[PDB]
Amino acid sequence: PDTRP
Amino acid sequence: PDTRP
Amino acid sequence: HENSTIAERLYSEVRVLCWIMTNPSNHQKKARHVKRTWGKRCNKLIFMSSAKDDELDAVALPVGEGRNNLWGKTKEAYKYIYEHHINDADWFLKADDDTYTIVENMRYMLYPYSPETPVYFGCKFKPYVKQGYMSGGAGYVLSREAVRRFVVEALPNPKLCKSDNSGAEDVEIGKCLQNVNVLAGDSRDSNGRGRFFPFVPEHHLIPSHTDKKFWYWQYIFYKTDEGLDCCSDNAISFHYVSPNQMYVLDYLIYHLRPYGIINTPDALPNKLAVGELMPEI
Amino acid sequence: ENSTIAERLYSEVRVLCWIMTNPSNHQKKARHVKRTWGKRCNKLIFMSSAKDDELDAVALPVGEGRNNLWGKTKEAYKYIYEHHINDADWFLKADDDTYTIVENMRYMLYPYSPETPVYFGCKFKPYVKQGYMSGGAGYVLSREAVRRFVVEALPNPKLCKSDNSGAEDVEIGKCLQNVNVLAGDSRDSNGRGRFFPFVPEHHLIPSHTDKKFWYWQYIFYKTDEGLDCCSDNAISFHYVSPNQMYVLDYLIYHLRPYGIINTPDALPNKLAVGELMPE
Ligand SMILES: O=c1ccn([C@@H]2O[C@H](COP(=O)(O)OP(=O)(O)O)[C@@H](O)[C@H]2O)c(=O)[nH]1
Ligand SMILES: O=c1ccn([C@@H]2O[C@H](COP(=O)(O)OP(=O)(O)O)[C@@H](O)[C@H]2O)c(=O)[nH]1
Ligand SMILES: *[C@H]1O[C@H](CO)[C@H](O)[C@H](O)[C@H]1NC(C)=O
Ligand SMILES: *[C@H]1O[C@H](CO)[C@H](O)[C@H](O)[C@H]1NC(C)=O
Ligand SMILES: [Mn+2]
Ligand SMILES: [Mn+2]
Repeated sequence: PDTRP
Repeated sequence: PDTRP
Repeated sequence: HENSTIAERLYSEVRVLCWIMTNPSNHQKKARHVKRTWGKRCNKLIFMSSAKDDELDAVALPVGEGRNNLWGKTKEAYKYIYEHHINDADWFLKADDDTYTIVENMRYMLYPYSPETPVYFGCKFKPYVKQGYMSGGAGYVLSREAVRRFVVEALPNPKLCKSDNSGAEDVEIGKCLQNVNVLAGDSRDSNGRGRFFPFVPEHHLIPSHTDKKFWYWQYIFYKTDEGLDCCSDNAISFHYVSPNQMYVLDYLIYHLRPYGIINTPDALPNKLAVGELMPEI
Repeated sequence: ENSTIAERLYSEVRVLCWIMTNPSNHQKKARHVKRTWGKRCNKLIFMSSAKDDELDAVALPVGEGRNNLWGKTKEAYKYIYEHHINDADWFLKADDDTYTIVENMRYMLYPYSPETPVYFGCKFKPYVKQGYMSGGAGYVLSREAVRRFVVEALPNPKLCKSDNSGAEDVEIGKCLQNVNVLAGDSRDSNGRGRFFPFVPEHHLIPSHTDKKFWYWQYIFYKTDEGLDCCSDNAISFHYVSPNQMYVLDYLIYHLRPYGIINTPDALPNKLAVGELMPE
C-alpha cells in the first residue's frame, strides 16, 4: 500500500 | 484600517 | 534535563503579570491553550473577557463584544489591574489569545529597567503617534509606573485619552501613554534584531511580501529587511499563532535541543536609575 | 555557544547524508536542505537522475518516477560504497522534505560500533519480520550494514529485489534482514520517538485519532503519541516544506529561553561489535 497522504 | 498578515 | 536556576532567580526579581484579551467564543478554542502553554510561566495570569468562566477564572469587564469594544476592554483591564494587582508585579503584559510569549526572554529584557521608570515595550510602529506605538498582537508590556500614569493621569482626562470604546486598542494606548510622558522603549537586542513580532516566525524569516506598499514595511519604526537575520536568539513574542502551534513552539523552544550545544547566557546588564533606558542600538 | 561536546562527536561519529531528489526539486527543495541541516553532516550528497553545479548532484543511471525510487536507493548505496565507504561511520538516507537534527543522530549512534551490522529509523511492522524504517523519516546504516547491502544482497536476486519498482524503504528492509543486518531501536531511554514521518504538530496533536489511519497499524512499538510523543533529542521530521526547514533551524538552534541551560546526559560507554543498547 500507498501510505503517502 | 486593520493591518493583517 | 535543564538547569533553570538563573530563570527562577529572574522569576522573583522581575515579576510579570500577563493579561490576555479574549471573548466567550475563544474561551475553549484559544484562551485555554494560552493558559496550558506560555501563560503558566507568568508571575500572574489573568483572562480579560466580557463573561465569567470556571476553567480560566476569567474577569468579566463591563464591556460589550465586537472589534469596536477592544479599546474599552484595554481601559477596563488596566483599571482592574491598578485597582487589584498594582503591587502584585513589576511589569504588565497585554497579549491576545493568538500571541505566543517566551516569558523568560521578557524577564531578560526587563531586568535592567526600574519598574518606577515610565516606559512600555513591544514591536514599535511609526503612524498616529510621534514616539511610536506597540503592536497589540505582538504584545506590549508596561512598567508599574506606566500603569499608574495610565489609570490615574490619562483615563480621567478626555483630551489626553480617547473616552469612546472604539478604535485600534494599540494606537489609542500609544496616544494616552505618550500624553502622560510614558516612554516607548526599544525592545531590539544589542545586535539590533527584533524580539516582539506581530506574525508567525516563518513570515519574518521568509518575508514573502516584498516592500510593495505592504502596510508592515510602512508601519515599522526601525527600518529592517528581516529575513534569516530578523530574529533575536532571545525573541519574546510571535502572533497569529494557532492553538496547536502554541504546543509546537513550546516543544521546539523548551524541549528539543541539539545534543552538546549548550546555550551560555549573556551577562545581565547593571540595574538602571529611575527614568533611564539602555544605550540606543 | 559552548559546542565542545558536539564538535567532539562530529569527529568521532562521522555521518554521511544522502538526499533522494530529482531535477524538478533541485531549486524548490534540495537547495534548502543544503542551506539548513545538510551542511551539519560530515559529508552531504544529492542523489538525482541529472547533474547540478549548486548541489554537486550525483546523476544515477536511473529514470525518474516513483516506480524507480528503489533503483535510486540501490545505485546510491552502490555509489557510496564504491567511493565513500571509509569516509564515514554512518550512512543516512533522507528525502528532500526530511529535516534532521544531525547532532542528535551522533548522540544516538555514539555507543554503537560502525562494524555492528545495524540500521535505525522509524520502525514499521508490515512486510518484513524484524520491521523496516520509514523512507521519509530517514534511516541510517552502519558501515558494516552498507558493505553487506552492496557486496552481499545487491548481487543476489534471491536476497534483494532486482527490478527498480516497489516501496524503497520496504525493499531495503528486506535486503538488510536477508544479510543479518539488525533493525535497531531508535527510541530514547524514556521510550519517546526520535524519528518521525510527519511534522511535529501531527505527532504532538494527533488529529487522525481515527485509529484506521495507516500509521497506528504500521508502528512497531505501541504509542498514543500526543504532547509526550517526542524526545528532547528527536532526530528527524518529514513533510517539512522548504520554508519550514528555516523555521525549525531558527527555533531549534537559535531561539532559547534565557537562563534555562540544557545540561547533556552523559554519553553511554562504547559497545562491542555485534552489540545493541539494552531494554
Ligand atoms: O469580538 C472580539 C474580537 C476579538 N477579540 C479579542 O481581541 C484580540 C484581537 O482579535 P484577533 O486576534 O482575532 O485579531 P487580530 O487583531 O490579531 O488580527 C484577541 O485577543 C481576541 O480574542 C474580542 O475580545 N472580541
Ligand atoms: O518522481 C519522483 C518522485 C519523488 N522523488 C523523490 O522521492 C522521495 C519521496 O517523495 P516525496 O517526498 O515527494 O513523497 P513521500 O514519498 O515522502 O510521500 C523524495 O526524496 C523525492 O525527491 C523522485 O526522485 N522522483
Ligand atoms: C496594524 O495597524 C492597525 C492600525 O492601522 C492596528 O494598530 C493593528 O493592531 C496593527 N496590526 C498589528 C498586527 O499590529
Ligand atoms: C508507508 O508504507 C508504504 C508501504 O506500505 C511505504 O513504506 C511508505 O514509504 C510508508 N510511508 C512512510 C511516510 O513511511
Ligand atoms: Mn491577534
Ligand atoms: Mn518525502
